[PDB]
Amino acid sequence: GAMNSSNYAELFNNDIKLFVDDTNVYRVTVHKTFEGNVATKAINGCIFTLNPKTGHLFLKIIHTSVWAGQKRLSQLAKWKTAEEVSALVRSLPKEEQPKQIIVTRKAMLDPLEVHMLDFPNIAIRPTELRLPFSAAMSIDKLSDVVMKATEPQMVLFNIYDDWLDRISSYTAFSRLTLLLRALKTNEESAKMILLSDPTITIKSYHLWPSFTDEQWITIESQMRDLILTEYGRKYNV
Amino acid sequence: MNTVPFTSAPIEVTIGIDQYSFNVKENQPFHGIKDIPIGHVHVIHFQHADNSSMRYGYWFDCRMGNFYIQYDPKDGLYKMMEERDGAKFENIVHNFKERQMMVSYPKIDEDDTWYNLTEFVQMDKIRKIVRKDENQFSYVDSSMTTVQENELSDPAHSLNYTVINFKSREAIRPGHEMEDFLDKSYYLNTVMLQGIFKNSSNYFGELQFAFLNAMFFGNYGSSLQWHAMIELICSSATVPKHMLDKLDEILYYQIKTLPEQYSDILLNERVWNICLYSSFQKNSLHNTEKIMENKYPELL
Ligand SMILES: CCOc1ccc(B(O)O)cc1
Ligand SMILES: CCOc1ccc(B(O)O)cc1
Repeated sequence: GAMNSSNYAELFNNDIKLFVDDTNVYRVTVHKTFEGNVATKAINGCIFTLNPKTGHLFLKIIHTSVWAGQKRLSQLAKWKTAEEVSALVRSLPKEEQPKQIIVTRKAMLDPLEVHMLDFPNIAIRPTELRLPFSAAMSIDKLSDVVMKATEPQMVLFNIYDDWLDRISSYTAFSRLTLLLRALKTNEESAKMILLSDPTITIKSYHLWPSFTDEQWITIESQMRDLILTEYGRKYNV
Repeated sequence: MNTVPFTSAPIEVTIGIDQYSFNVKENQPFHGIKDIPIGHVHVIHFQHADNSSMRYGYWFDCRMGNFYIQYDPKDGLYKMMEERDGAKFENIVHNFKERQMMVSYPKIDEDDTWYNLTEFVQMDKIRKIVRKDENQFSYVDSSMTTVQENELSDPAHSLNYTVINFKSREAIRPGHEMEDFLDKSYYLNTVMLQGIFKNSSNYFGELQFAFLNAMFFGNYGSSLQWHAMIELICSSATVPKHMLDKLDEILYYQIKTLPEQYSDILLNERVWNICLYSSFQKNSLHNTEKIMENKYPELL
C-alpha cells in the first residue's frame, strides 16, 4: 500500500523503484489582461522521476506546446505525467523496469494505474511522506535546462552527484531531502548557504558543490538551522 | 394464473413470492401459492425462523414447466422440483385449491411494480448467470459469490455476472487512457452493449436481476454488480436517449421498492452521489433523483 515512516528503508533495498512527482509539470504565471481580466501563461515544466537508491533522475521536460488547445490543464497534466512515465518504463529494458512506482500526490494514482495496465506486476503506491521534490526547480542546472527547452526532451541526471562513492543511499536521500526542504522553505538563504564559499565549486558534471565530508556536515547543520529559523519566523516561536 | 404447490411446510419459515412475504408456522396446513401471473419471471424465497442465516430462493417461469416445493430434511431446505407428470400435477393442484390450502399471489390490479422490476429479465439469461442446466429454475442464496469476486471460490455455485472493471484493458483503449477513463462511452457502447450484451434490453435485464438478488437475498456481489452497471451508464457522456429514459424508470421503481430500513446496506453512497450530482447523466435521471432526494436524503 502506502509508503510511510515505518517502511522507509524499503526505498534503499535492491528492488528497483521510482518516485514520480508531478508538481512542476503544469506551471503558469498569472497576469492581468489589458481589459483587467486575469489570464495565465504557461511556462515549461518537468516530470521529476527519481530512483532513490541510485540517484538516477529521469527529467522529462514538458514544453508549453503540449498544452496548446487543451482544456482542463491541471487534470490533463496528471494524465500527461502518467503517459510519459509509462513511455519511460516501456523504453527501459525489462531488467531495468521498476517493480514499484511511488507517486508523491494521490491524484496521480488512477492516471498512472490506468496507463500502466500493461504492467500488472508494477505496484503503483502513494506515500504519506511530504517530500520536497517540488523544489527541484530551485536547482539551477535543472531549472536552466527546463527553461531553455524549445521542444519536449528527456534529460538524465544523477541528483546525488558522486555522493554514493562515500555515503549510503539512505544518507544520500536524507541529504537531498534536507537540501530540497531548505530550498523550498527559503530559497535565497538555502542558496546563500550552498554557495557562500567561492573556493567550493560545482563541477561541470554535477548539480551541487564539491564539499568534503566535513563541509557537508557543516552545510547540513546550516540547512537545519535555516528550516528551524523559518519555522520560527513563520509561527513566531 | 399458475401455481407452485408445496408438499408441506415442516419447518417454520418466512416465505417470499416476488415482493410479497408471509409467515408459515411449523406444520401449518399449507400447500402453496396460486394465481401467480403468467408472463413474468418470479422468485420464491425462504428465510427459516430458526436461522435467518442463508436467505435462499428459486427464480422460475411457470411457462417453462410445472414446479413445486418440497422440504428436504437431509439438506434442510425447501427445494424446488419439476413435476413431469402433467396430469398428476393438475390433479394435485386442483385438490389443494378445493381445500383452500394455497395462499393467493396478492396482486393489486393497479399495481405494475413487479412488471416494472422484471421488465427486461428473462429466464434464459438468468440460467446463464446461474449455471445449473439440469433444472429450468435457478437457485440463489445470500452467500453466493460472483465470478468477479472469485477473481479478487467454488465455480459451480457462482453468479456469472458480466465482469465490469473500470481499470482494465477491456475498459481502456491504448492511447485513449484519459479519454476512456473519464468518459466511459466506448466501454458502454462498443465493448458492453455492441460486444457482450448485444442490446440494451439484455443489459437492463442483468441490472434488474442483480438488484433483485441484492434486495431479496442481501447478496453482496449482486449489489456490487447493480451499482457498477448504473455507474457505467452515468459515467458515459454518450448514451442513447431511450436508454437514459428507461434507466430512470428502472431505478425509480427499484428505489421505490427498496425497504426503507435496508437503504444503509443496499445503497452505495459514493456511486449514487456521483451518478446524480457529478456524472455526465446528473441531469438525465429526473424521476430517480426526485425519489432518492425525498426518500433517502441522508445518503445524499
Ligand atoms: C401437514 C401437511 O398437511 C397436509 C394437509 C393436506 C394435505 B392434502 O392432500 O390436502 C396434505 C398434507
Ligand atoms: C393456506 C393458508 O396459509 C397461510 C399461510 C400464511 C398466512 B399468512 O398471513 O402469514 C396465511 C395463510
